Amino acid sequence: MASLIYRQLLTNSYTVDLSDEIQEIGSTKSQNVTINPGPFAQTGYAPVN
Amino acid sequence: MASLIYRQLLTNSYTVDLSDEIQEIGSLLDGPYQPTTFNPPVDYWMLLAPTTPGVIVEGTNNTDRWLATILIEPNVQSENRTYTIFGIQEQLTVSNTSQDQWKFIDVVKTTANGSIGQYGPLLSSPKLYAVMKHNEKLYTYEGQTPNATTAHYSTTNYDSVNMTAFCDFYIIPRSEESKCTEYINNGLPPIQNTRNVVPLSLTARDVIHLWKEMQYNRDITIRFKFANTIIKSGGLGYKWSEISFKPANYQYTYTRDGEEVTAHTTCSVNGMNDFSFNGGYLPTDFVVSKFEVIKENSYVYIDYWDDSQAFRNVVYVRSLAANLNSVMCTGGSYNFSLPVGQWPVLTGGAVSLHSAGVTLSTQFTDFVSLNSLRFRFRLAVEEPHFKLTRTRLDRLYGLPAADPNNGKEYYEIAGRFSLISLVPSNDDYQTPIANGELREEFNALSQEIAMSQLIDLALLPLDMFSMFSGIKSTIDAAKSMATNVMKKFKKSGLANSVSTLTDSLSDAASSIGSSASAWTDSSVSTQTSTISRRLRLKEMATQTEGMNFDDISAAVLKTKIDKSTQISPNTIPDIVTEASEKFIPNRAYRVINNDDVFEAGIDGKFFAYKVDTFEEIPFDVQKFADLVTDSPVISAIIDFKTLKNLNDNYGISRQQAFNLLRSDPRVLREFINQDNPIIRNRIEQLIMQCRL
Amino acid sequence: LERQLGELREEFNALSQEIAMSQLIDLALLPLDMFSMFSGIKSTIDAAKSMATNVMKKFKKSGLANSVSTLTDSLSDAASSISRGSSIR
Amino acid sequence: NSVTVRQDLERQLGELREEFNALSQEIAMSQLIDLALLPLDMFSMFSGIKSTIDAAKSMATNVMKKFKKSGLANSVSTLTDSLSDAASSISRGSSIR
Amino acid sequence: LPITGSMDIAYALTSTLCLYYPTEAATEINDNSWKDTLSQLFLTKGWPTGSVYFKEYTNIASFSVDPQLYCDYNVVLMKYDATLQLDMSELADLILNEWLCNPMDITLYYYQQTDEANKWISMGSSCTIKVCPLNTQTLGIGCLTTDATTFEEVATAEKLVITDVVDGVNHKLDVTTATCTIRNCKKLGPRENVAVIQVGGSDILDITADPTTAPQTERMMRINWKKWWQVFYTVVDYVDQIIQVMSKRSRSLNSAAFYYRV
Ligand SMILES: [Ca+2]
Ligand SMILES: [Ca+2]
Ligand SMILES: [Ca+2]
Repeated sequence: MASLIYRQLLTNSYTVDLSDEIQEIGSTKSQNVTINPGPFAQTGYAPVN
Repeated sequence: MASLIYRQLLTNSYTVDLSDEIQEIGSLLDGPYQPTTFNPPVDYWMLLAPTTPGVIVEGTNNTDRWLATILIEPNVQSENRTYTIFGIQEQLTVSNTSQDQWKFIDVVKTTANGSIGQYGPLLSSPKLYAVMKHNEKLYTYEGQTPNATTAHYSTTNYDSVNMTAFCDFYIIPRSEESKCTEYINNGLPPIQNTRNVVPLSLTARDVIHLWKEMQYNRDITIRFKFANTIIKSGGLGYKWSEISFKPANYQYTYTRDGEEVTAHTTCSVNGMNDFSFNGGYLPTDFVVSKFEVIKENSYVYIDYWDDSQAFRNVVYVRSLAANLNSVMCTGGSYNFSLPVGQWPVLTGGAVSLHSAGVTLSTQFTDFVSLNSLRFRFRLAVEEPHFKLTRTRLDRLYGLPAADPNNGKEYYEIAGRFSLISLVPSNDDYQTPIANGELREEFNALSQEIAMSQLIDLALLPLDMFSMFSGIKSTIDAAKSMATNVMKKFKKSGLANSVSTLTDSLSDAASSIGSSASAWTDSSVSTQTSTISRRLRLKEMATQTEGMNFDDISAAVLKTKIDKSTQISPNTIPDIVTEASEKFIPNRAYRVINNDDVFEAGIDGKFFAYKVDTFEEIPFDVQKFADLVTDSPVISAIIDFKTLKNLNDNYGISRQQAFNLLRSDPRVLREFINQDNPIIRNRIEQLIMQCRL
Repeated sequence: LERQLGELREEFNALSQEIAMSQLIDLALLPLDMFSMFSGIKSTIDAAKSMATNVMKKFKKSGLANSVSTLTDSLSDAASSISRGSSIR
Repeated sequence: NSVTVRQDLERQLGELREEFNALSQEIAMSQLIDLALLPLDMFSMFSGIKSTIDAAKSMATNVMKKFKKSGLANSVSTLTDSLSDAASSISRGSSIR
Repeated sequence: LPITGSMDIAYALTSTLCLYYPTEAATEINDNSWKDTLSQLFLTKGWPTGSVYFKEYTNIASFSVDPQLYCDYNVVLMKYDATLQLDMSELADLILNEWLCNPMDITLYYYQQTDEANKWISMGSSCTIKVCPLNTQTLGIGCLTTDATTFEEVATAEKLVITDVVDGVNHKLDVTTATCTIRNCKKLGPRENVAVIQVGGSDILDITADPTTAPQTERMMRINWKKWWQVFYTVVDYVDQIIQVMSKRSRSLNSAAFYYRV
């Protein structure tokens, strides 16, 4: 019955460790983000002495 | 009720696939290594990450072939470039058609005084090369990434070939050829997974790594710094190629409440974002390929060690936590060496480091390996913005890799850490200041368990939390125990039998008894024994009444696990699986049908009797099969022989007989407390049958 | 990628004939669970993924899940709405 | 591209509890009994919560993480350990009546 | 435990008093034997010789540095200055009430205030407290956690401070620990041992940080004055009333300290 929520929240707590492992390993292996350039070219002045 | 643990372990095993996927992602590279000359050990891939244009490596058999590797930046026309190869300067004509991939070319000389040849084109964006010398052939990679294959060359005396090398290196055994290919064709993993972190020469000879709790709380000051790889590209010098964070290391000393603590730390950042400023395509336009900046999505890891009792008592940790302060990392200004015109400058960019946990690690040095603690800090960008003068990248946020130290010798993070390490103390004193048989012991424990309290425990349901919440382990061990037990439970014999039963039922859905069911697939002895061996799975299927043999087994398993002092976390999964598959091999099951009882055991003993008078009746195998197919099956905790003995020597009431036949925990405990020798003997035999 | 699903629908609708009623009732009695349902699948071809999670990802979005959520929300609102009193048909 | 946006301060827990208790007025007995009979599970309990919060970083996982450390979890652990010790023929204490 | 009485039944020399006074009082009195004179007058009132102990403090701010009240009954003659209302209120809140204090290590941890009864009490030669509130992710709100110059200043070279920040939010503190110590103190209730006599202006002591309450307890007295001799004669002549206003400490036990008892 409605107490099933408490009983399940106790029983299934072992998944907290899986979540923590996911978090730590994901932090360790977060790949580099690519800042994609916009459509517009970044052309500027020429090197002028 | 206590049998629920087996059902839950078998049901929730699907999460073992998630855990295994995470562990596979976890799957270490040995390196990097300083540029030096050495003999490559056989069966090992050598991966090479170059940093500056030139000859990456030069190795020769000194008998018939002299090989070398050359790296050329892209966007170069056909030019004659000079290189010091094999200690001999030579000029070669080469061109770089590609515009955004570095060209690796192997150089071959079949004779000492011959003419050089170029082969094995490689267009790599991650700038990684690979080599092997095994199977009487030399392996080198070829083909534009990610389509990079392995090319084989024949150079005699393969096991006695020496290389002279000039960049960062990694060693990856043959079996990890797939990992080597993936790394070369897609780039190195984040640096935190490297063994040496920093080059640390090639001295890879170092070694890596009742119980009483000891606290070693301390105050620490983590002093660290950043390092850069500014790799200018070719041409007139108007364009660069890479400004990247590399791991840095720092040794310092500070006072820690009286003791001069000399410490060593290494800082490495992960998750940076690769900005770029492509100024165009002219030979004299300011073009930049990859400048990496750390922002909210990037972490920074600092491994810290010191020559203290606290840090030599870190082998086994039961609790670890830190509450370090937050620090500010501001960026310096990096003036580009533009040949002509105003000099662009990468000035500004601040971030804030705040603690986000701490875990054990292993730093390395040129002579020894350290058992360090890894502090992971989340980032937070702050008001100082970083600009790229003489361009249009203004008002950007984050800390670039130009000059993260901003001229400062070090960044300091002061705080406290608290750890509880376990030390193996066998006496009330002598606290150390540093850091078949199991089955027989488990069986021996069976002789010191109280039966009434065991029945109480068996009535208690043991869920995932209850079963493993009372066993205390190390920080690394306690994290993954349900996963470990399930990993083997889902492969045990009991799981296989459950799967086979389900498959048989499914196949039948599309004959000992009247009807042909997968449940009922001396002749009578053999048939009843087979049926009972299958009925053992009725308990798992949850189609029983009263107590269960596996309820008793689960209770005994929990009691013995709590008692034992010689059970390791890596041993618990095997013990649990063995208990589930072996405890109480001889099981008997009864079915009651309108004043008639049919009881059958796995050992081929079958009885049929009347509920009221317990008088034997000729067993009817067909009726027994028909009833046991669907009607609930009661575990015969008190078998027919014991029931008849108890009735003869004691006046069982009608309610008592009814409850005993139905396996009533209440009546069973009632008789145990009354100290009935017959029932106590029966329960003792059941317990003692729980062997390994 | 629903063409494969449609062919599967046609395949499944043809297996209704090949069913035994008594054995079907036995299977219905047997409590299929997260392990039993997917354990004995035909072959588990190379590197079978987390099939249970793959199934649940769409199961928790199916219409049945929405109906369960709607029922729970309705019961919660009914328990919450003393004030409405008689504002439910 | 901007300075980190500081998450808003949540609430004072004392006043949060006060408001939560005050909500007991808006409860109907019969409907509450129906809701109690309905077995709330990991799905039903959290399905209709927080509307449609984007991240929803496993709210069930957060609840479980903070729940297994609660006093109720400790009491369950102590009961299980006591039952195991009793079943293991624990040496009964002098005043363990 | 329960204490049962009766509402019809007719139920039908061993204590010490300490008078704390400012230096200027003695300076104006200018009689080397004035303490002995007051002792003899207290004796006339019924206080055996040696039962009254006279303590001299130089200023309210100086006396506020760890006030040391060591008699069975304490009376503090506090002079009034219109520029020291908050200082007088802080001293009265410190002594007239009982605080359960624990040490605070600002340089390591962050701190918050649990409820309305909890505050931070800082004492020393010079307390210059600056605070920075933090959010759930440990980032400063209106301040940078690393740059202490941006912190918000709640005290300035104070001998005594009773700081009250918003409850339930972590704070980072930059209190000058060299010349000051700050403690996390929870107010338990009233310290009946001590009474304050404000010898000066208006009644201004707000011993409750709550802005809606400025209760005037029976132990907070006020007298207009022009001669310290007259003030002391008043205290001696109405000692009975002052003692009747006060009561013996009910605090079960705290850190050991020196006392002047019989
Ligand atoms: Ca400010
Ligand atoms: Ca003050
Ligand atoms: Ca407050």
